[PDB]
Amino acid sequence: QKMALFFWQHGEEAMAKALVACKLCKAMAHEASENDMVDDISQELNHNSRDFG
Amino acid sequence: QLAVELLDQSYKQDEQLAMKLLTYELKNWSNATCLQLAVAAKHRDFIAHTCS
Repeated sequence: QKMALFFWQHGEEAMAKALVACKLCKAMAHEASENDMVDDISQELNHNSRDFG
Repeated sequence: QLAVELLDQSYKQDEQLAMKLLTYELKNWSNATCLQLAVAAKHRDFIAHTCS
């Protein structure tokens, strides 16, 4: 996510990048919590969903 | 609170050795584990943590 916030500052279509990253993030969270693999991963990645959100 | 923060820091460092910490048989403490002593203590936040 440190790389991702960097790459959001450079290049165009920034409003699009914020929304699509928010889509791909939170969906990847809750689908990974179907497997509930080391939940630590899931709530920090929803944390990134509110960050991009 | 010290128990909760120590489990938290154990989980921040390594989840696996935190598991070895919780399931451990405490030879001095009547051969019981941390879980049984915690549920004896009725301490809700310890059990409510992600690791346990």
